[PDB]
Amino acid sequence: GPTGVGKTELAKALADFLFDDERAMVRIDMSEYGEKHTVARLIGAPPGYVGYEAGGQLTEAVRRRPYTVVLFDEIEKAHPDVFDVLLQVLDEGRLTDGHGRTVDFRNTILILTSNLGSGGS
Amino acid sequence: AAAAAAAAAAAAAAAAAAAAAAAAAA
Ligand SMILES: Nc1ncnc2c1ncn2[C@@H]1O[C@H](COP(=O)(O)OP(=O)(O)OP(O)(O)=S)[C@@H](O)[C@H]1O
Repeated sequence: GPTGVGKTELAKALADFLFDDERAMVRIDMSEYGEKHTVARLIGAPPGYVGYEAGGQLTEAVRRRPYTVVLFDEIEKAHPDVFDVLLQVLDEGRLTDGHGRTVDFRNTILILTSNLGSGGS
Repeated sequence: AAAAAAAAAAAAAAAAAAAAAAAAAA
C-alpha cells in the first residue's frame, strides 16, 4: 500500500503474539540484492568453492527454530532473479542447499511486504 | 639363568591432505 502505514509493525505484532518475544522471527532484506550474484547468501556455494561447509543463511535459520515468521522487506528492489527461488519456496515448502539436505517450510509464515501502487485504488 | 630376548616393535603415524577451494573471480 502506501508508505508509513505500518506493514512491518503488523508483522512484528504478529510475531509478538505467538512467541511473547519480538526478535525471534527471521527478518531479511530485499534492498541488498540489487545485483545478480548475491543470491548465494541464502543458498550456499556448490561443492568446490570457498564458503561451502558454512551453509546458507536462510537455510540454517530454519533447521533450528522451525516455527519462525519470515519477512521480505521491500521486495521490489531485487531485480527479477531472486523471484525464481521463492517461486518454489511457496507451494512445495522445500528448499535445498549445497549439502543436499532438505529444509522444510511446512509450518512457517511467509510475509513479504511491497511498495507498489501508492496513489491508486 | 634365564635370558633377555629383545623383542621388536611396529610404528605408525598417518599423513594429512589439503583442499584448494577455488574462487569464482567476479
Ligand atoms: N495501524 C497502526 N497501528 C499502530 N501503529 C502504527 C500503525 N501504523 C503505523 N504505526 C506506527 O508508525 C510507525 C511506522 O509504521 P511502520 O510499519 O514501521 O512503517 P513501514 O511499514 O516500515 O513503512 P516503510 O514503507 O517500510 S519506510 C510504526 O513504528 C508504528 O508503531
